[PDB]
Amino acid sequence: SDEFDALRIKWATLLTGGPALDPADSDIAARTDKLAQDANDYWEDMDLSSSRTYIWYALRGNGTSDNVNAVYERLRTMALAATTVGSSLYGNADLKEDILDALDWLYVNSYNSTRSRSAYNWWHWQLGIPMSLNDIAVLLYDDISAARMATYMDTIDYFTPSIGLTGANRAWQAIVVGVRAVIVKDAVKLAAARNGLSGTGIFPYATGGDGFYADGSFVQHTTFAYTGGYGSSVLETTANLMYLLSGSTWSVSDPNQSNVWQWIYEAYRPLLYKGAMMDMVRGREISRSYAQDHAVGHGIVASIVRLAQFAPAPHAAAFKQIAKRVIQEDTFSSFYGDVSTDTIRLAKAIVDDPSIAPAAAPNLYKQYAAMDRAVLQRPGFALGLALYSTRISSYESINSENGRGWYTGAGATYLYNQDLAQYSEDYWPTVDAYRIPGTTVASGTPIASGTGTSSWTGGVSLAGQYGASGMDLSYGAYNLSARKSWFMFDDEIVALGSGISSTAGIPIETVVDNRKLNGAGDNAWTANGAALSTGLGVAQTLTGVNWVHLAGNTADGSDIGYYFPGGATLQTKREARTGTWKQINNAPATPSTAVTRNYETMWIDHGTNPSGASYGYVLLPNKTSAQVGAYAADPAIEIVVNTSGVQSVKEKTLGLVGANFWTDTTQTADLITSNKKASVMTREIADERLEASVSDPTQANNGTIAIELARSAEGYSADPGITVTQLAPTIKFTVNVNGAKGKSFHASFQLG
Repeated sequence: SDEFDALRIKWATLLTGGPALDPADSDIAARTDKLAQDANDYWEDMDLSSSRTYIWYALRGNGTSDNVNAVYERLRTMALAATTVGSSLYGNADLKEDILDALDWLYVNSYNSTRSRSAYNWWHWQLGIPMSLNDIAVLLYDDISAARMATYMDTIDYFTPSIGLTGANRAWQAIVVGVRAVIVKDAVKLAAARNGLSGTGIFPYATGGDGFYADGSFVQHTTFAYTGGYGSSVLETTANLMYLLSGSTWSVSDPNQSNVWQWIYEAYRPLLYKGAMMDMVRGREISRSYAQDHAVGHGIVASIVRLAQFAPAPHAAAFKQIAKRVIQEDTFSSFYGDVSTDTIRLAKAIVDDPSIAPAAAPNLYKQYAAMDRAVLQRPGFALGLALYSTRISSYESINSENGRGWYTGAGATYLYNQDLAQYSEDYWPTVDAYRIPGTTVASGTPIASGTGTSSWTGGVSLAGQYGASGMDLSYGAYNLSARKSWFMFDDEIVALGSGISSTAGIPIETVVDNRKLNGAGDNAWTANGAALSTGLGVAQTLTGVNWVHLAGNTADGSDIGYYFPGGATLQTKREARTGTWKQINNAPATPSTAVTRNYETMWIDHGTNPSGASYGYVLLPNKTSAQVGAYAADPAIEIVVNTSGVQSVKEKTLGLVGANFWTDTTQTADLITSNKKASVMTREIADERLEASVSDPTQANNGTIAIELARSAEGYSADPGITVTQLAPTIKFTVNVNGAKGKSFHASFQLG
């Protein structure tokens, strides 16, 4: 036995759970049960005749990369069923041989070096297939002759001999070259796989393009927020590869590997809510039925569990605590139900260890300036905000996926509460894609996939506790512009809209919300203290509305209140919507089954061709009908301004004042004066201190932002980049935002 052999066995256990798998474990047993079932099902449908022209009639098409890739995945599952302790097919020599015969047939008639490396779809030929093939080779290594292995490994080397791509693609390349290097025992290729992780979009922080950013963002495909899609893939692969190499001659030594720990704390943690990975960072993947938010979240936790196996202190311990929290938090879907057999073994060990306490839940406001995203995490809820700009695209739709993703990143608000299933259970193929919560659009009209012409997108963070975001709207597909802002407080999210103008000749609307209701669609709801009808198929306008309360799908923790300063007229409808995943993901393997879900949808009609139209509402998570009325009796927020020049909100109780300045002209909002485009938030503690945070959301000001605060200070301290020129009678300072990339600068002033 050599070191390569030890690595192959290490990878093998990562795929099978190892020889120590406990058949007595309820979840493990079920996993090995399905595995054998799915294996027998496929094995049962195989054409074993030597005169065969396909392995599975359903997947015939030696040239259709999609079908071929699916054939190898099936063979991988069958190989797993024949090598996982506890499986009723474990050690089945007849199965093992039928798998190897299929591989030889695929080699001769489909996957070999006679094909173009860049033939559609390149991803299948260079990555997808090789990843499945390497696993089969490791699992059935001992039953593979030198002649057979050559045809398998030579082919993979032809398609992917090296690593030179970015992010997930680069990591995928690394794992392909790496596992093969272990199989054929090539120290040079294995060294190269390890080095691949030090490249673009992986360990080193990116300041542009694909990769992880210092502020926690992750981008893939140049301009798309992807922490939860391609981001999940890069984490999974990076984690698996690092674990494999750890402690060996090729163990990762690059010092930047410590960045991986930060990805967990800053890139993934803030975007997870009780097991769900927010859809706003999953790109076109929201259109995949097998990857709804909780299933993706489980995958993220699986990687964290993987890292906990080799990461150094105190990260390994923190990782275990995070995983334990999320596993206990997710009462929607069992974590063990959709992760590898080995993950189950490793996870249970963490959950069953009493010395490991679940980590605390995140509580903060975070601005992901690099990917036009923002998030608020609090006890009982989380709010995700998705924007786009000249830097980040509206939405991605390629390979026939996410066809209706139009407004998923156009000032879209996502509220997470005790109704963990809100965005799962076929939300995406049924929700009205033209009415994404929080957005302003031309009724029933789509927009194009691409970056916008406006740079003002982003926001400010006040010591990571509170914050405000804004997006300068101006669609390219049709005429519509507006200033949209969001102010995040403790349990109030205020949305303001101004300067809403259009010459499109299409009715303009702003979606207050659009929530999936219970199976009967009879969720109780109230307006101004009066109960509203709960029947499905009913449309109704609510005029002079001061507030609305909508009971959630859970007895407690999922109610939502809506307050309208100055009153409003709401257009609403409660209906059952049918659809299929095939409609938003035209892939043949996509389930065509029809599904029906119920929704309560509310929006404000701005009319056709508005000019300077506006809106203002307050989202009130987890308040009962009585509490919403109470709030309306003495609202805690006050709109300071809502013009096209400045939008500001004040929260008296907390002493908070947020203000988004849209032009490069001197303007004032309450105590705040700014000479340029900026996002600002101050917190005042009567006669004690005045805190202030400022950012240049445009990421294009190469000079400064001149701020003045209407208070007299005694002293101060400030982040470098801020220069104070006056404390009394008023506060004056400039913020050097040159190359700041949307970050927030903080200062604290001592008051007299």
